[PDB]
Amino acid sequence: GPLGSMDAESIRLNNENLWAWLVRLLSKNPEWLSAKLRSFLPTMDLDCSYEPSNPEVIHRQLNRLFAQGMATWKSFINDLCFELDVPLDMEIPLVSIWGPR
Repeated sequence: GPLGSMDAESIRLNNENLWAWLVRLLSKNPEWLSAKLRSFLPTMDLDCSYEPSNPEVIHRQLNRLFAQGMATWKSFINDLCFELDVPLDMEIPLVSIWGPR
């Protein structure tokens, strides 16, 4: 819907549950991730995979996005929800994932 502000993130704030969900679902889509990461990270060192789809390995990839932009994260999650078909709730709850704790 039309949002006057983008502060829905602070409202829908959740992270542990969302991260676990994100980690597992994205682990089922390393293919999507790498592809999208190339758009975000211009120097996408996605070839670096010491470990497979491990939680921290996933974290590593998402870390990179936080380095691009906090706004870039908000943008990424928009596509994440869109391209992965699954309706999580809204992208912005997930965008707020790096907020409190």
